[PDB]
Amino acid sequence: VKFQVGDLVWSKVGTYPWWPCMVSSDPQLEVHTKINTRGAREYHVQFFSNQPERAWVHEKRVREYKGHKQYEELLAEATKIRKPRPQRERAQWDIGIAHAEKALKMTREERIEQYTFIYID
Ligand SMILES: O=C(O)c1ccccc1/C=C/c1cccs1
Repeated sequence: VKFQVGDLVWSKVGTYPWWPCMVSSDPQLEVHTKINTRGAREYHVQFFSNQPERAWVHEKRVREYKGHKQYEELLAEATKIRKPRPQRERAQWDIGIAHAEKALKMTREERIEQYTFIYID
């Protein structure tokens, strides 16, 4: 268990680029971490994204969020060629990054209070 509730992380899911997140407890499972059906560790995260999104993410697809400029180092893990991404996706990623930068300046307690999602039945 490398991450705790309120920790800022980058998550790599589906076809999306490394995305700013906050580790949180799953509302149903009441844990922020678990071992999956394949025996691998996963963390529950909330994305700093337009549609309120949460996901169980494989530990290998999660990295500590040290700052927005860390993005180049994440790409370097795969390693002049650059991959494009839609402008609309970049715009939503920039808003999420802006939220993550504000969250990074807070204490873990402040961040949990400010950003944890409200779940409705
Ligand atoms: O909701 C928005 O306007 C928004 C739009 C694009 C990217 C990120 C966000 C915000 C995410 C937040 C998570 C927890 C508290 S705010």
